[PDB]
Amino acid sequence: GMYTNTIIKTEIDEKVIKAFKLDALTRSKLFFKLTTKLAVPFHLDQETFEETQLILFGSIVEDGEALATPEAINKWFEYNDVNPMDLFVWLVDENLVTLFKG
Repeated sequence: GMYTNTIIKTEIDEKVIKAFKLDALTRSKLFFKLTTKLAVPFHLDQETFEETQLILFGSIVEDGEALATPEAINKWFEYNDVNPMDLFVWLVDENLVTLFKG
């Protein structure tokens, strides 16, 4: 009860990776603290950055379901060998930055 049904997708490195999109509320909330507790300082919180990527990497799909637990987020990352930050930068531009464009 945190992700949608609409699927975004992209190509990083070699593999095509697709992930569920976040809810509207669950996007506004993250976008609110990220702008306030990370952005406008330019001190920064640490559990914030840690909380987001644990949700964004949580969206990623496997068996028609989602990689919720870190037990399967890191397992996936070891197999598919995708660079975390690009998969992080993307999921931000698609779930959060979109709110600022509209």
